[PDB]
Amino acid sequence: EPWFFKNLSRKDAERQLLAPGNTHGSFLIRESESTAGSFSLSVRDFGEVVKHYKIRNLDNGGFYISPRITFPGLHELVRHYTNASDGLCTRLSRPCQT
Ligand SMILES: [Cl-]
Repeated sequence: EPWFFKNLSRKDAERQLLAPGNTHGSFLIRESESTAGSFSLSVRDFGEVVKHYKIRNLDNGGFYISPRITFPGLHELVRHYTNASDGLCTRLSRPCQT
């Protein structure tokens, strides 16, 4: 998945998203370096800032950022927030470019 980044800290994710070639809505998902199975979504917004969202785990293996809408997988979460912001700072646009 072009949006999933391996072995990144929060500050690494921030630097990657603030790099030239990214813009409003540029995003990635990473795993916590400290907590196995805990994922987060990082999104570039506009000074120019990166917002982080905790992806919460359902016992059945699904995911949510807001309890209003849950997803059976990260692909479905990304597709949903690519369609509309639905409570995030902005609509997801392009996966983080390296
Ligand atoms: Cl959050």
